[PDB]
Amino acid sequence: HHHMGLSRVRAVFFDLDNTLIDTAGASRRGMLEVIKLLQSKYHYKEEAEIICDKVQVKLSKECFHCITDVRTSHWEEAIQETKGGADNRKLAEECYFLWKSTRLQHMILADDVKAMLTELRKEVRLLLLTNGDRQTQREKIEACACQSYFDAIVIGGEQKEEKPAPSIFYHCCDLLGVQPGDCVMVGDTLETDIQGGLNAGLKATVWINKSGRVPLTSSPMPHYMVSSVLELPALLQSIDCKVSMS
Ligand SMILES: [Cl-]
Ligand code: NA
Repeated sequence: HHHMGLSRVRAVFFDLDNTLIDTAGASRRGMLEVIKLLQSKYHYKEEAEIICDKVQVKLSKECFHCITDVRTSHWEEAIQETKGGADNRKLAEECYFLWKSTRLQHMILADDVKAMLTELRKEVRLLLLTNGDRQTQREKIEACACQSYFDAIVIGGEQKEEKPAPSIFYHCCDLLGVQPGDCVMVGDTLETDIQGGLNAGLKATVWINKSGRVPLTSSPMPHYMVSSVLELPALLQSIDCKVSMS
């Protein structure tokens, strides 16, 4: 009956945010543009940063479920908490849409990532697996124009559950006509991407960790850790050489 053999990767699932695009940095540039607006146009002082930081936290505390309203309100609340006064929706909308336009303008696929994705697609299925609200993620995808690189795109806000729930990963596999055991997840977040891949029994999880710092407490343990998605082909190539029982 049984024998040694190889088992090639058939599909790679990629995060979008902070994996393929610099969401973190694009977002800092947005906040810098809002600070510039508030300081020059509205003569804010160090309050400008306080407000932006407040909104960063508020953003980070959103729950998975009308995003423009929600996000404009973050701004409204943050301005009111800092500056007092009645609600200022027009200033909040100015800030919000400036943060939003700026960050989207700065979301781009690097040329070397384009070339890597193009090359990889010859050999494996590529799927974009991205958590977040449908509108927001779609706007990101359109801004960095990455749709043409992927066999499929799955957005968590369009599904019953998102990462790390294993169901979304099984949906990805079904879309591609592959098994979880054939798929590699690549992403920069332990609690969603990595745990999610572990939950779903994926062939491997690859943690993108630019800094290289590892946590000190219990956490999901990825199979691999790399600085950049550009290190992925070698890993895949090496996975494709691993011997296991038939
Ligand atoms: Cl976001
Ligand atoms: Na991410």
